[PDB]
Amino acid sequence: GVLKIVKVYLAVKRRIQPGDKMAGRHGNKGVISKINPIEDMPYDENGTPV
Amino acid sequence: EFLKPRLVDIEQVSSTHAKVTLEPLERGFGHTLGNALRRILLSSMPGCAVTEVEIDGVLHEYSTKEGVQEDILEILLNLKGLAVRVQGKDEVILTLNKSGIGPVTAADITHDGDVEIVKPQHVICHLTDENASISMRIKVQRGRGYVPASTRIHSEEDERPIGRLLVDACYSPVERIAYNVEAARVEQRTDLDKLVIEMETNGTIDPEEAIRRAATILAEQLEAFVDLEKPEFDPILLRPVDDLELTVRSANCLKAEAIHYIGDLVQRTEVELLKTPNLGKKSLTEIKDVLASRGLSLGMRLENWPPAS
Amino acid sequence: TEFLKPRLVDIEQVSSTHAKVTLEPLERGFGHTLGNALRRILLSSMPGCA
Amino acid sequence: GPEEITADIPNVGEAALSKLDESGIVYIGAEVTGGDILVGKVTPKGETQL
Amino acid sequence: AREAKVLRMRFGIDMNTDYTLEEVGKQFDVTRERIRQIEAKALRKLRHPSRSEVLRSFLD
Repeated sequence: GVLKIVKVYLAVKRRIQPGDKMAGRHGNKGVISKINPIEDMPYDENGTPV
Repeated sequence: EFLKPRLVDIEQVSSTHAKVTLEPLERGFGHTLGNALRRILLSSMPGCAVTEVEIDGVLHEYSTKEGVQEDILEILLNLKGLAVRVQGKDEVILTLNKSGIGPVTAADITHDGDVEIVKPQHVICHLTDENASISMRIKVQRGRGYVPASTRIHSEEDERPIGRLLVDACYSPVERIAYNVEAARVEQRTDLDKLVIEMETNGTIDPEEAIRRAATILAEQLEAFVDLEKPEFDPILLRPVDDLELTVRSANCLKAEAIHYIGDLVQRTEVELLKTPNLGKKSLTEIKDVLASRGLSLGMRLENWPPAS
Repeated sequence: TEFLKPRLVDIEQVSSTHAKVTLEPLERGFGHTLGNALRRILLSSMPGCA
Repeated sequence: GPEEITADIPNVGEAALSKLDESGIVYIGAEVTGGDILVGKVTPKGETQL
Repeated sequence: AREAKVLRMRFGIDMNTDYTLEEVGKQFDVTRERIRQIEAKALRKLRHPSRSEVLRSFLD
């Protein structure tokens, strides 16, 4: 029944957003809740944020 | 009753970072400022990051250029980190050309009056074959904050240059800002403190400029702080004339005749049009057909075009 | 690259000596820097006699 | 009837048809979003009986 | 009122079938070419927007 087919290939680039599942190798799952500005990140005395 | 502070020796250490200091600091104000400045320092500052890059034979960022070992995506990624600085221009397009086997650094671009390459050794990509050549249009603009390529397309409006690969905006001089208030004993005062703000940078901004504009915005925000249903005509009439999808010839005549919106067009008359330059019977025939197709015609009089805001 | 200053500022003040004021919109991150600092001065340094 | 991949599609402006070649297939490399026409397709339905 | 009847007549609006334009002339005692004209002005009258803003929003 099919005369012709057109397959289009899209490359979607997704970055990261609240709701994604993330986990370490230790069985600690987690789902990113908020995406924080660099300003509110806890930083050490040297000033390098976490 | 209070003491105002001011700067003192600003000690550059490397081309990247430096340590500025602020003496005249009263009791506890070292914190009141130091964090508030870090806040405005890390975020909102002026910066110039590469944005749109159109290259030679490359259709999209996912392809591979024959003769170069960097995937296009990777070359785009390298550019986001090219630090540059301009002076009197808010966007400039730099032309990079090079060929032959070897590293293509960031100094190989073509210099402009405002072009300052702060990292001439910065690697754009390698080149793997004797005759293999890469030409590229690199569009750098200046701005504030983080504008990812995603939000970049809303406006659109003929971004058709399929060859133009957008990249994400890195705009920011500041890398890392840290402040420490050590007690500064000025020869006479009870106890006053100092401020050692050690910052870190991509080399496109000087310490005094930053720390000045930082406090600039700060008080500028305190400014405010310190004190305390009837559409008439058819909406289609305010759509631009470009929405008619006329012939190249026909479209240019209307812009040339001061006819920019559909509302302007429906007023003009058949008689007038053959008298306007370049339009004959052939051109006019096209126009009458497209208008009937959207329920319009020529020469309708509106006693109130347009209203009223 | 011009900046953002806010608009509409409702002051709902309970009795006289008490007040709660809202000021919006700010640029992301600014509410906290403006807010905290204004808090530091008000608390730890203010002219007055008791 | 047979379905056509032709690029002549009822009720669409040229801006839609922009991203398409003459044939009805999106060009390689065109950046797209939701709603964009990847492939023009039209199937015969006769006598609409409006 | 005649423009409404003529258009409801010329189309099936709230009526069985629709009527050939000759039938309408006989119904109106004013006949033939005359009627076709009224139809035009009626469509013409709904075409230029005051009228037009609402019915255009139906297509796509």
